[PDB]
Amino acid sequence: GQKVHPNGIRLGIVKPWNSTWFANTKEFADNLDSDFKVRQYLTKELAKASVSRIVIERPAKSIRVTIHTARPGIVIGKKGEDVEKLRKVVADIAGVPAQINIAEVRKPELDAKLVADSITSQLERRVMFRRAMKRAVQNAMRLGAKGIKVEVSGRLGGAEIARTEWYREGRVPLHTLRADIDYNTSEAHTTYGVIGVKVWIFKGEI
Amino acid sequence: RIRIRLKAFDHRLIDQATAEIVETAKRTGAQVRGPIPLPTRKERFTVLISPHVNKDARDQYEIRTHLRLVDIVEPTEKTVDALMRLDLAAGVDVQISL
Amino acid sequence: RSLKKGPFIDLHLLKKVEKAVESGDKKPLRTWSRRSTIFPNMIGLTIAVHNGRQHVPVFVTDEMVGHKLGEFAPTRTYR
Amino acid sequence: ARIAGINIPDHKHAVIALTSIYGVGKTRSKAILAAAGIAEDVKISELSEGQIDTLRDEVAKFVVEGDLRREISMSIKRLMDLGCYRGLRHRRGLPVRGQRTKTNARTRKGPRKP
Amino acid sequence: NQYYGTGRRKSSAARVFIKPGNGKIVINQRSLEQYFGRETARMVVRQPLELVDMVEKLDLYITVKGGGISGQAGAIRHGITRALMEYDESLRSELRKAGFVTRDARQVERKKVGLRKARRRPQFSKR
Amino acid sequence: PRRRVIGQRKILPDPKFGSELLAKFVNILMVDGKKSTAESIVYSALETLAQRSGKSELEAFEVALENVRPTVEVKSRRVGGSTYQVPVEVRPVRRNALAMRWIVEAARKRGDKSMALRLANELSDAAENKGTAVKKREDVHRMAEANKAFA
Amino acid sequence: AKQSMKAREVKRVALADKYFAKRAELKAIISDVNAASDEDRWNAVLKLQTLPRDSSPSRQRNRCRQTGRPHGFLRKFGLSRIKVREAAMRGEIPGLKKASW
RNA sequence: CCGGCCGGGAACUCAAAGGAGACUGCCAGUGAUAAACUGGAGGAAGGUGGGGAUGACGUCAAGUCAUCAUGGCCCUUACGACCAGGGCUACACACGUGCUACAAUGGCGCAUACAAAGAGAAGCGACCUCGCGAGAGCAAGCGGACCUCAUAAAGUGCGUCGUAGUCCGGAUUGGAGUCUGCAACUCGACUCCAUGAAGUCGGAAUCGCUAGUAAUCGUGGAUCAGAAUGCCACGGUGAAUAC
RNA sequence: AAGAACCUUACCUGGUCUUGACAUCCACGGAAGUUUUCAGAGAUGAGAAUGUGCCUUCGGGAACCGUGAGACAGGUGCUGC
Ligand SMILES: [Mg+2]
Ligand SMILES: [Mg+2]
Ligand SMILES: [Mg+2]
Ligand SMILES: [Mg+2]
Ligand SMILES: [Mg+2]
Ligand SMILES: [Mg+2]
Ligand SMILES: [Mg+2]
Ligand SMILES: [Mg+2]
Ligand SMILES: [Mg+2]
Ligand SMILES: [Mg+2]
Ligand SMILES: [Mg+2]
Ligand SMILES: [Mg+2]
Ligand SMILES: [Mg+2]
Repeated sequence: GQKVHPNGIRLGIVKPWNSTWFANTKEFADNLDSDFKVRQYLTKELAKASVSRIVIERPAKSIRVTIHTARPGIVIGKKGEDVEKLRKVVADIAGVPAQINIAEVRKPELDAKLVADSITSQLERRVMFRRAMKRAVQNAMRLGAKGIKVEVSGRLGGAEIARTEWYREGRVPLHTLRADIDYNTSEAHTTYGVIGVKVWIFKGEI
Repeated sequence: RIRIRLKAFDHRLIDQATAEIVETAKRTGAQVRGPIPLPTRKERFTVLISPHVNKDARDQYEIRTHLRLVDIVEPTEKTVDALMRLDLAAGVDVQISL
Repeated sequence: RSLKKGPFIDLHLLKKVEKAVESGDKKPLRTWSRRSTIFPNMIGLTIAVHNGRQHVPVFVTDEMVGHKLGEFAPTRTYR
Repeated sequence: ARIAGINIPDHKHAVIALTSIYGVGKTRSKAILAAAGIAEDVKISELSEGQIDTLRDEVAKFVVEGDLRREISMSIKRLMDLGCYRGLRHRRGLPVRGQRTKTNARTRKGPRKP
Repeated sequence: NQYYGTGRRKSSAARVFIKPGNGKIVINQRSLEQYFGRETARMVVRQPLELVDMVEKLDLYITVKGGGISGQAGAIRHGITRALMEYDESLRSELRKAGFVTRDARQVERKKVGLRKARRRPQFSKR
Repeated sequence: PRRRVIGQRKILPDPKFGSELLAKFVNILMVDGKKSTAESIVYSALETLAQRSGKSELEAFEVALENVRPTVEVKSRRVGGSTYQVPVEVRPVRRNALAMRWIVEAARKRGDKSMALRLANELSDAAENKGTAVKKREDVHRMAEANKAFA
Repeated sequence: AKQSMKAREVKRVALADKYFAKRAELKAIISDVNAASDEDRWNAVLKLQTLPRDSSPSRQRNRCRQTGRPHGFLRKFGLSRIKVREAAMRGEIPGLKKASW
């Protein structure tokens, strides 16, 4: 490892922050911790609903969670009762109250987190890493993306040694700051150990 | 009389927080002293980037904090109540002063 | 050289010393409070200060009053 | 230029020439010179005898020279007698104020040779 | 009337008001003689007055804050060169072909991480 | 450098009597960056020289610098293997500066008392060229001439 | 970072909340220069040990809330340097972009 | 009551936004009439202006399984757990990295000038009082460009010191203390008094650095109850040299 | 290691605990808590008074607390080859 984190290096310019809430120098830390809490929990629960990202905004001493995901229906459920349940159990630890807003994305194959977790979910099921990785790249590029590169690393295939293999297509400039690049790493626990599946998606020139 | 002071993190988020807190006041009751810039508080952090050893390599982060004064040299009634229940603009903290 | 207002002692040792002297001379007292100063009223008792793995008895004399207990219980042995 | 136990300097300002007396440094020397009314700029050679005695009566009030010596000998020795940690260090020729012994401590431990 | 000039050599930011009149150079009430007129480079404030004579032609109401002695002085020089605009480019022909007007930034470098003071490497050791 | 054909920096002329040449001298005396003290010493040394010589300063520091100033010096320039000394004429610009450097370097020894005293004396001995710096110049000449067979 | 240690830490925190910043008066008040300089203050420096060895804030090592790492701490965030960076690069902590002056 | 202290002013500094500006663009010459180059002009800035961030494919089966996650394996009345005390601070020695030195471009005493960057509420703590001092008491203001930490230090003027291991050096130790903290013995920091070591510029050897850099001078932060000569950061003074 | 007096602490000596300091499951009893006392280095052991709330299937509740049984918990244990 020697490369800077794609998202951090652009946090000010193109990319936004996931957490959006000014805080005093005091309740800043604690609030941040409650945040980490609701994030890890919410993710650990709505994992089956294929969540891409969450935006934790905090207006007027009241917390507001946003959930960008590919399947808003599974998240809400019938009538939106799951929404309520989640407002209860999640609002509880966030300090309350918590109005949540699900956000649909009709292009799931372009979200780095989604592609990552997809390849991963394929990797747990013994499927060949090359077929999965290349499948993801293929579907991405033909779905409409200026660039994408995926990268798997670990025992992959049950080898005695670990060997990193990355497959790319299109133009993906990591140094061009004006460039909008999606990025997400996701551990893929297997029978032989963890297999990292980090993916970059150059979405646009700006 | 109305000493409003509002601070945030992202500078161009408070630009419209101030433009909007001044419009929804200056138009219904007039009077304003404008968005007084104030110094930006910049806390810096110099964390070690390596989980173990390698003291030499460090990342240095910062948190720019942009303050803004408003000032309204008259307690206009259409304005003094246009502050409460008419603030919004989350991500930006705003403390009104009497 | 520390604690400008009143000497320091641990209650179990202070009271142990009180009940000891009031009852008369006996045998060395197993105390771990090396941190505690030595009172004048402790003169006579050969209390045994803990060194870390044993207890070294010390017959408190007229001079061992200002010093604390840890002064008279060498720990790290050298050759 | 003979007050107290010794003090035999020459061509020096009164204060530094009184620092030559064991048992008294600078500050205490200024105390002396203010107690004698003598200015602290004049040299002992310029200082008249009638003043020399007034200095003597004043330096007698403070413990100096040999008396101080046997005061320190009494302290360190008493410490070595008690067998306390500080005296224990005194006997072994190692730092007392809890200095790093592993590397430095070359003043107390003595010159590096063996 | 009265002509202003800024100038700000290294950190320090001088302000040089100037008028025609007495040869006294006032600066923050302190006389130019007593502000730093006794120390070295006492005349670096009087430098932009060689090819463009002063003598008794113009009094200077100078102010300064920040920086240090010589830095302040430099800021003053620059501020005067900027203040000499009442006769415009005709003075700048010789005023520039002699330096003076150049801002001359060269601020102190930030300390680099892992180093010791921006350039000084913290002592290499082969073994 | 390997490529940089950079020019020389332009120093500020001396604040007292205008003499960039000896302001250059002051710079080669400025310990710990203290230009003040160093320049004070320079002056003090030049007043006690304007008196003991009768000369001014720009002429006193002159008829003393030329006596410690090198004409030709050595610096090895190997050709195809062997690395023997090759005497070459010193550039005039470096010339006088090198002479001032030897003067100050001598003033660092020859411990009289005050630094100003020492430096003033140094210039004094440079007057009739019998000082340590002129000896330095001599030996620098012995490096050449007697070894000027290489060309 | 050793669940035991985390427990120890939280018990220290809370138990310390129960007493001091409330019963710190035993030394902050009774230990003062006045008439209480008599046997009352002595009774104070006596009673100060009746309390459990903890309760004192000078025994809260103050670890990371996540990993519970005793070192590399930042009181501003409450997180370890490793975790504060690990989060910062994900765009977690607001207004925390890479400094470059 | 000359303190921007008060009216008042928005000029000016500074503050923070939004823009402008530098592109070999213009000019000469050179070069294959090409890229490009050397020079000049104007310009605040000259040719990637300064500095930072940003680290390609991989290399070292480099480092961390003790930050975290995790495959194996292993313990599972114990290799897990609780507590007190001890240790991590031991010292014949060896090395690395620093700080303070060896002095007169210096030490000391008095007077006086000029900073930036910060930090701050179970925090910063003026003022005033007592204490030789560290500090203690009482107690404003301030979550802050207003209040505080907070007198910047070298510098500058004047006086002394005369080249001695000295009015250099300040280690070591003794005594008396203050502060935080349940507790300062093992093993804290600081102050006062006394003490006053090696050291007179360092063998073989070796390192840093091309400018506001090296050098030297102080200040602040994080960690933190207390505990830096370390780390990170800010400003003052400010070179030498590059054939 | 952006700061080992205690803690930190992983190490040592001694005294101790065992479904255990931390998590969920079930049965069983108790509001939780708070004041204070004795033994002990303390952990812990033994008590002494008080308080006895949010819903009634009212053989139960939602927390909290103690013993019971087994799943497990726990490891800064080994391997960065
Ligand atoms: Mg664990
Ligand atoms: Mg602590
Ligand atoms: Mg290896
Ligand atoms: Mg290893
Ligand atoms: Mg322990
Ligand atoms: Mg250690
Ligand atoms: Mg001294
Ligand atoms: Mg000697
Ligand atoms: Mg270079
Ligand atoms: Mg050259
Ligand atoms: Mg310990
Ligand atoms: Mg055991
Ligand atoms: Mg490896």
